[PDB]
Amino acid sequence: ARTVKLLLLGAGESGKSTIVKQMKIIHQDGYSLEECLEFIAIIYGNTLQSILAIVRAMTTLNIQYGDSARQDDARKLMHMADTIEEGTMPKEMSDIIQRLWKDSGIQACFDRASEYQLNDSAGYYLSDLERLVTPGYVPTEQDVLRSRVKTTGIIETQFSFKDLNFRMFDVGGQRSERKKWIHCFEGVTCIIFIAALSAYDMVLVEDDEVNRMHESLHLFNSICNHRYFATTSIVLFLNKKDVFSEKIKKAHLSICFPDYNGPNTYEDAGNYIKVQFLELNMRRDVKEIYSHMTCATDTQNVKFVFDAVTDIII
Ligand SMILES: Nc1nc2c(ncn2[C@@H]2O[C@H](COP(=O)(O)OP(=O)(O)O)[C@@H](O)[C@H]2O)c(=O)[nH]1
Ligand SMILES: [Mg+2]
Repeated sequence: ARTVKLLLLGAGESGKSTIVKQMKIIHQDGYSLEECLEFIAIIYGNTLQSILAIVRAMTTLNIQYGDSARQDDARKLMHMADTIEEGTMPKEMSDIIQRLWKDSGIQACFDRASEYQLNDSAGYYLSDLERLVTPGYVPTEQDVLRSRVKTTGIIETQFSFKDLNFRMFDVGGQRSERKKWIHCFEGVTCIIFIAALSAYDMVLVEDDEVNRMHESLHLFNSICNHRYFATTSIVLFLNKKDVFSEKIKKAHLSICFPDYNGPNTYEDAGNYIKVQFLELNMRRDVKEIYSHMTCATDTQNVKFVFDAVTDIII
């Protein structure tokens, strides 16, 4: 059969690894019991880092607890975080986290997550902590999809679909991904560029002067117009449409694009962002780039979108 080398490109946290997990669920055979048990430590670490970030932001943003009794809980939490074996979640810690999560001050801070770059799965895990710490708990595929682990190795995802043999690789532009650049850009059949729609109101951890969507736009410009990819199929995934639909109700898109004069609705603000990316294609009138609004954690959405990508490839 024909071999298809497909690259998933995009800024950190855009959704590359999530699409890779979806390929395993959709085109391979999901996760076995033992593979799900693997994710418990990762999920606990993810959960602890999420609450610690919200707690530190209480100080940074100067928000006070709805209940002063929480201040001691926060202190004990920080202390335990330095004491527990990494990846564990003892009863005392989970009890403290649940009390903090319920606090109105903590919730006011959670609502201001954009201001401190909180990972998107924070609310997912934290609002369902009791299920995660029940003796007998086995991560569901959605739990696994929502997780984030630091993978230093090169992971090739191979699967057959529509009589094509896919060899898929997820690659970032950050320096730690350099070993992948030695060969990842050779003989690429298709590039799926992923950009988080919800990145529009966020700045970088280091450069508070640099907007994340602008960084993604900058990378797309570099890739899209590179001579290596003049005839490569390129598809744009405007990811995190679910987070975006909520964000759009509170932060105006003009925060990112001063020229934006629209009503800030999911559809119009979404199309405006799509245009900002697609207009960068200087090969546009010659080489067309399709785009899809995606929710990488939604298996049905990813299944449909990847099917369209495959028909494009064919
Ligand atoms: N709500 C929501 N979360 C998402 C979506 N796509 C990815 N995530 C989560 O966002 C985080 C960053 O995604 P990840 O795939 O690790 O990004 P990467 O650095 O590009 O590989 C993970 O915790 C994902 O579960 C999405 O469409 N919606
Ligand atoms: Mg990743």
